[PDB]
Amino acid sequence: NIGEYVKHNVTPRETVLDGDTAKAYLRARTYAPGALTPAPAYCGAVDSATKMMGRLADAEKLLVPRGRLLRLAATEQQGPTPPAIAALIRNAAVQTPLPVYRISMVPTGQAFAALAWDDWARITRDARLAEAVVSAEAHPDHGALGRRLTDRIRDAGGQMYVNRNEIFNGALAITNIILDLDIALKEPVPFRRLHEALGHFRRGALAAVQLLFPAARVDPDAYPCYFFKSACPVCSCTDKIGLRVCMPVPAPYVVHGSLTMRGVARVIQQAVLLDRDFVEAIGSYVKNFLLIDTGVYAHGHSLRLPYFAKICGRLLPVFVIPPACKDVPAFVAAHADPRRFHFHAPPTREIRVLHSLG
Amino acid sequence: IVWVEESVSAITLYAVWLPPAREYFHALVYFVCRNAAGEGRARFAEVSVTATELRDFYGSQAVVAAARAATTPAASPLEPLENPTLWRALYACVLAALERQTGPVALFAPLRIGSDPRTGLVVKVERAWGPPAAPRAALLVAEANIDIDPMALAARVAEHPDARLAWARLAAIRDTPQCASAASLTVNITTGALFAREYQTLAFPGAFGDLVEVCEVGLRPRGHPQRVTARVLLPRDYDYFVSFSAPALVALFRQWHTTVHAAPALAPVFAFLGPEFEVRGGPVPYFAVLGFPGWPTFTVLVRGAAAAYAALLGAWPAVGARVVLPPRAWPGVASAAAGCLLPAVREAVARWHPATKIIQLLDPPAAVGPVWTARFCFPGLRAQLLAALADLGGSGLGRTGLARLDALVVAAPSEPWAGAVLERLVPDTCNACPALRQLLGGVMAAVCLQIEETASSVKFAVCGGDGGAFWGVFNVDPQDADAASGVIEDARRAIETAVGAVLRANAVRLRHPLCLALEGVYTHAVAWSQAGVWFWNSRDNTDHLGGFPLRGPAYTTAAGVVRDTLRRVLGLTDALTARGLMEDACDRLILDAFNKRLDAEYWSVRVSPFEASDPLPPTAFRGGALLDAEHYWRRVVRSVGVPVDLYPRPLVLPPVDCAHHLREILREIELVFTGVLAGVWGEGGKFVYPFDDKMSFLFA
Repeated sequence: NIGEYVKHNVTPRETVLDGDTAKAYLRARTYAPGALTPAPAYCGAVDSATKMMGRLADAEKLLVPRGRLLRLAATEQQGPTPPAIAALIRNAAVQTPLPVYRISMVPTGQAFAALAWDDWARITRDARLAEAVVSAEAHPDHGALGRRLTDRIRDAGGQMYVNRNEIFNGALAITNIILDLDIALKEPVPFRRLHEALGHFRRGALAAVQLLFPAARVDPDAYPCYFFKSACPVCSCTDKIGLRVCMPVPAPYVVHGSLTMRGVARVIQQAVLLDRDFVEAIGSYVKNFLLIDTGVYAHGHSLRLPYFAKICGRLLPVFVIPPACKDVPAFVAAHADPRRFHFHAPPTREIRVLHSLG
Repeated sequence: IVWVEESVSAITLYAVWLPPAREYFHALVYFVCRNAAGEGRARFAEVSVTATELRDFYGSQAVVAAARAATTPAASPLEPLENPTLWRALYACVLAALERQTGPVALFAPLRIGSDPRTGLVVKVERAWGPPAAPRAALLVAEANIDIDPMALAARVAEHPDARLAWARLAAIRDTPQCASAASLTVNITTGALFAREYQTLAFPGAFGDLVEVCEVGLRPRGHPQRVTARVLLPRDYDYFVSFSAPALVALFRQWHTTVHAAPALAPVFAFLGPEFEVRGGPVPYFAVLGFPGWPTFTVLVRGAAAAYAALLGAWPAVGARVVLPPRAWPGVASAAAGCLLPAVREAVARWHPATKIIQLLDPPAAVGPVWTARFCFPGLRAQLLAALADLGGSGLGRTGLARLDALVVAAPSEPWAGAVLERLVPDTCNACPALRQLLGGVMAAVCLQIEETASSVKFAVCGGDGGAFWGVFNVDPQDADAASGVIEDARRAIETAVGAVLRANAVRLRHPLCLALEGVYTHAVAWSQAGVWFWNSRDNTDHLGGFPLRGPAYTTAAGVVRDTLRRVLGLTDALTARGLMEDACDRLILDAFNKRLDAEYWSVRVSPFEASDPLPPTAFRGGALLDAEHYWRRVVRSVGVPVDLYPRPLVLPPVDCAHHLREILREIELVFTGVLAGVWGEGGKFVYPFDDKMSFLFA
């Protein structure tokens, strides 16, 4: 079973913070409450590798009272004055912690972008379904509605807008369970089969999520799991089929650690491989079975974000609508809020911090 | 030989020369004398000092090396840094020659002043009668921007790895005097008139005539074959300054000197001393004027510094332990006092070694249950004993320094400035002579063996201490009732009278009769180290904790937590429930420390110049005029160390290493808690707090 695996092979450590220390922890170790709320234009620090090393060397010359992907990821604080990043970003109304991104550039080379806010509509308007189009799509069965909605859909400071990888910052907490599926497959796969296989991914993974987070009312019907499939509704995708599954951390919990989230991912992996439905629905297509790169949660490592290509599969949503969902317009709309697909986002009394699994 | 009834305000060294001779030198001293009305006048005295007296106040150097400190009369402005004890020596020896040749001399006190009109020099001084002139005070605020190159200020610490940076700052200002020439300076001397002064560069452009009076007096010193004229600055309507940039004052007074002493006449000394003038600093602040200006600068209440000035003739703390008696005349008094003691006490004085078990005490770790604990003390017994024994050995060496000591002893119980001076002088004279270490050890041993012997008979049982401070359990009281004040009173009287009787029986005579303080009545106590003891009163929830380090604000919050935790823990009258209370206290402490995870000044510890510490960032070497406030303590956070005071405010820091600091604090709290658990409940289990396992993540 899975109870057995999370009875022997995982050792939870949680620390119930409480009262004001809870708010302090949330504000301190997650992105600021406006880092991921949309904005008319970006205030950030975007340049190539070399120009970023220079601009760091120039912000060091104004940060003399103490002390490139560790250092950008390091530059966080606030105090009651502007934060220390403001020497690099060059505004005074920046707020921290704030995202740091790795940007592949044509033809080669890497750029980084620490930004206090961005225009998330410019990124996700050519993927957003109008509230009316949803509300008129009229299609009762949730496999049916999810599949039809999926059918509908449609310079460094410019290259950030087609390739953008998010850098894990182990200083920060984790409020979302960002899984990185890399299903390799021998014969191609239709899309209704994949969509139902994902309906069976969510159910097993939510059972695993509920075992790992015991004091959480994670109803395996309405709990949101957000799926993004890389474009390659015909699948047309041979060799490899890249998914991305993002789940909110359940209510009172937050996760701390690279090893803690490596453990969470591996438990979800074994739980979905222990669901007999999933490996029927998806087997005989799938060569290997390692569906989850649990080593992507290491500090300094990057995951391509939804709505970004590769240097070109835009990770675009596959609405695996919850069984017994409640407000379908809102579930569709959340595939666009950046808070639902960054590691260290603000959570949406006490909290418990799962800082170890073993 | 005219006598004027007056009141000397300051005594300061003007010149130091050697006559057509080889083995002695003279000095010329400057007197700031004031009439009954306050009307200032300026007199002088001449003194001679031999080679031997100099070596005595130095503790062997040579008088040609204390007359080539007549290079201080130029613009080479920080000559004491070259050899500080030489100046402490020269000034103490002049103040001894002056009382030994001119007679008793007392700042601010009514006096009788002679002269010699053929020469104008004061020849004799005596006491007198009259309601003297109140010392008026002048306020001083001064700031300066010396441009020291912060790569030269790092070479010094390259040579002297523990060097306080006020010293490196002064040493640079010594290696390039011109840094004080081109230096902004602002001064605002309020005198009840007003003296502000812009100085964009201090070598370029209220009245300096309503603040000082420039006086020229003609003198015929025996040391000179010529009449020589002394030019001075006589303060008007003020007698001292109250204020700290030591280089600011140095460069200000150096400008005043270069200006006043421009034309042909005689040039004063210009020497200053302070803790900034030693490489390793010195705990207490002071700015000793012993030269040009002519009057002090109390770098702070202020009645304290004023009275200390007046009592010790102004040489304290400038000269050090030389106030009381020369360094190399302490072995004689040590031996002589040793001889006068009763031979049992003398065998004690001769086999004292610092780590000895004289009284049987509660062996740590151990606790005392519901009893009637009392904690006593003899206020300042080491100072009283040093004074008394110096008297009793007096015939081994004059006694004017010992009279200063005796004034400080009779004044300590009622004035705290005297207590401060004693607490700083008794250690430092023992440091100047170890046979004093041993004499004090022996007499304190005798004073402990009594107290033990008397406690045998007064229903008291000494449980710990040293003999000037001790505590114990009245193991006869009924653990209850109002017949406990009576027994503690009887015990305090018995021990006071017995210790007094013992000290007499050895011919040690105390300035003022011993008082045995009762510093608290308690009902529980736990002891976990030699110095670590916590006390608690169950009747009224009052306590005392001693032995915990207080190295910063984090440690005072921690000590409060340890005290509240021990109150609950001893309110349980098993061990496991105690451990629950202890880990609950540590949990709540780490969380509330998280709320202050940004407050750098809170996590900063103070590190002495002796305890090896974090190295300096080169970025701290250009903290400008804040390095000049670093004379003793360095306040450091941490992983890389930050001297939080060598940087302007507010700081801009990576996260403070709260795990490192909480680890330190938890180690000390764990000493306390292991002590209490072992002592009260007999657990062999060292208390340990899981930090790396729970609560480490909060600071990762």
